[PDB]
Amino acid sequence: VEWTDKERSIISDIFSHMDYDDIGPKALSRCLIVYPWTQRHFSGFGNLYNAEAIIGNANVAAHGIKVLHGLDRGVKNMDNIAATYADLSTLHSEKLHVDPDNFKLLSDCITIVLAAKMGHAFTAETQGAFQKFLAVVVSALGKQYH
Amino acid sequence: VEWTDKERSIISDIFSHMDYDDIGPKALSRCLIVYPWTQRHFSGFGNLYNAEAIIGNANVAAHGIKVLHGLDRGVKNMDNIAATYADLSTLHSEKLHVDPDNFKLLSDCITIVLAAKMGHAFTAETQGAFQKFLAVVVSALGKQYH
Amino acid sequence: SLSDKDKAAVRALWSKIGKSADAIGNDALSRMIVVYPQTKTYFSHWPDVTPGSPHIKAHGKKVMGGIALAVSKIDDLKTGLMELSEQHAYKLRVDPANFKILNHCILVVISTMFPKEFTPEAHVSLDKFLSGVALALAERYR
Amino acid sequence: SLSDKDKAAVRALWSKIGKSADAIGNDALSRMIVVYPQTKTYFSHWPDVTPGSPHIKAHGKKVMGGIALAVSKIDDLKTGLMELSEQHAYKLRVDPANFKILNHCILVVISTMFPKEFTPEAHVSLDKFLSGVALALAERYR
Ligand code: HEM
Ligand code: HEM
Ligand code: HEM
Ligand code: HEM
Ligand SMILES: [K+]
Ligand SMILES: [K+]
Repeated sequence: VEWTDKERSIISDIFSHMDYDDIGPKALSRCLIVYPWTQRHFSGFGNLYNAEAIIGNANVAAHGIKVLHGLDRGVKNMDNIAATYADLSTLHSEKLHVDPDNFKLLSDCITIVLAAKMGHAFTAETQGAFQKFLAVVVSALGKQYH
Repeated sequence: VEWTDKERSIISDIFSHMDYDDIGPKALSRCLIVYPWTQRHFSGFGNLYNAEAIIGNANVAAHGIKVLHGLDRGVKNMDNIAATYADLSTLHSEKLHVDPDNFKLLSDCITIVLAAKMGHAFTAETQGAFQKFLAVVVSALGKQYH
Repeated sequence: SLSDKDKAAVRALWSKIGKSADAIGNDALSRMIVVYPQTKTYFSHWPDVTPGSPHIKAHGKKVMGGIALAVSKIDDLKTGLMELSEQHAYKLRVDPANFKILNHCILVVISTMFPKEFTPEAHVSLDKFLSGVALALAERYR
Repeated sequence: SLSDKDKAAVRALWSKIGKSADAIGNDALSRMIVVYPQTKTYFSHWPDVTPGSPHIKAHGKKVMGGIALAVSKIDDLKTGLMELSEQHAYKLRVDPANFKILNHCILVVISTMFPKEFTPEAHVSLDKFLSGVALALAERYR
């Protein structure tokens, strides 16, 4: 990945304004509703048969904040993202058994939740850069699946 | 990408024995028939109205061989594939206007025609290496689309 | 397949946002060509291909009027969109891969413009519906 | 959707290759987990996940048994595969993207085993068929 100075600034600015506490639970919530096979990994969080049940689940909200904080290291390490995420990749594959396609799906849900929060500030060029970032992190998260 | 010696070996082996005049036409014809929207680019090739016209079409035949021989430069440059294909990429984007998803589709046809030729010798590991090479080539062909 | 629940959810949402179809198309098509520039191959015949240009604008109207049609034909998208399928299949030969791309762009545009209406339940049903629109446009291809 | 021509091509091909379904199934799942190792995530509960194993062999039987079911139910895959769909949806939670991967591997397997029978015309129809099977399996998903 070659990043432009404009891409760095866009990504940098998005994560400095982002409210992890608002976006994380909504993005994970939306994913388990729009793509319910992602519920595979949230057994004992309580009952997730219902959108209200999902959006009110505390355990889902706390995991959506954790995943979103997991993006920080990529912002910090923009030219070394594959390596930064290697052990996280290895964990998802060998310990958690998370299908990596789920990463793409959550990524899109994050993009859509951010879009509703930023409004017309989420320009075409902003979406480009942001999706570019998520895509590179997603590729990374999928790298150590052996 | 980082190739293993065994992968290099498998690819070199496949390509040493490749009957290009046989595989080339088969793969592009099959692509034109299974994924008929790829015919968008070949209106000057004559008749494609049905499977039989396509399989009997000498212009598709010659073009199939050409596309297949387009993979040769990647075999000769396995650690430089994205740069080796930059001009071809720019060609397909700026002058031919070919949709790069079509590359993936052709690739899959090539893989399935080669599987027919090799039979039992097209082992899972051989398929792994071959698709990996084709995926890396396809990435490079879609790289210069701006 | 779309359940009654899905159909109801799509029609209620379109009831609320349909008035903005033209703005939505311009935005979504602009996003498509910017974020996914390989899609520009299909517009090589226009003078240029730029975000919110006269040609993108006018097409955006036409594409969303196609979505409008689909909401109205939601009980039978295959029959409802057959002429559009013929055009896309025989004249344009748009690879169906691209419909998934535009669909994503549409959802992002609606989120930006209708945050309160575009709930996760609205979103699952519209995503189901657009996947069905994509499959119906692909009906005449092979 | 599948035309009567598509339905006849799938039936004629399955008539020809169905007695080797078990072998087909072994080979295809074997290819799936070697070439697409992320798919192994769904089999973490097995003693292991390696090509041609007894578990892969038995699973191949079960999967191609499902394809035989789909061939017999080809006129209404939605209805025909509903029970299987509910299993993949609630019990197994398999992301639909993986059906696309295993369909490719089935096509590769059949090409290797039945190159004369697997003509381009057979291929276009069986591909349309397998995409329909994938869509039918996702019917209960959301
Ligand atoms: C954008 C992609 C995501 C990122 C950045 C992310 C990152 C992480 C991180 C930072 C952790 C903590 C690991 C530790 O405790 O050392 C975690 C754990 C985990 N993630 Fe992921 N995640 C991603 C996507 C998802 C998805 C799509 C799923 C489920 C559908 C998933 C399921 C889990 C689970 C089950 C754990 C274990 C939590 C625990 O018990 O600590 N992740 N995630
Ligand atoms: C592995 C994938 C492919 C490779 C390596 C490949 C390579 C080639 C090469 C080496 C040429 C010759 C360049 C020249 O003569 O200027 C070319 C020409 C061309 N390719 Fe591709 N190609 C690929 C796939 C595609 C696909 C899938 C299509 C469209 C369905 C396609 C459409 C054509 C066309 C229209 C031209 C020019 C034909 C002419 O006017 O003679 N290519 N490509
Ligand atoms: C939501 C999916 C979309 C729908 C509902 C849709 C709708 C339509 C309709 C209604 C028209 C006819 C316009 C007229 O009245 O002349 C049109 C034309 C066309 N569409 Fe699609 N479309 C879809 C997606 C796509 C995709 C994703 C692309 C390109 C990547 C594409 C490329 C075209 C082109 C090139 C034409 C002709 C326009 C021209 O010549 O200026 N469409 N489509
Ligand atoms: C061609 C599409 C497929 C067919 C027709 C199909 C069919 C089957 C059948 C008939 C069962 C047995 C259900 C029972 O217990 O009675 C099964 C189970 C299952 N399938 Fe699918 N399946 C397909 C694709 C796959 C894919 C792509 C995966 C994941 C990559 C998957 C993962 C599983 C798993 C994990 C089970 C249970 C096996 C075990 O616990 O040993 N399926 N499938
Ligand atoms: K109705
Ligand atoms: K019948």
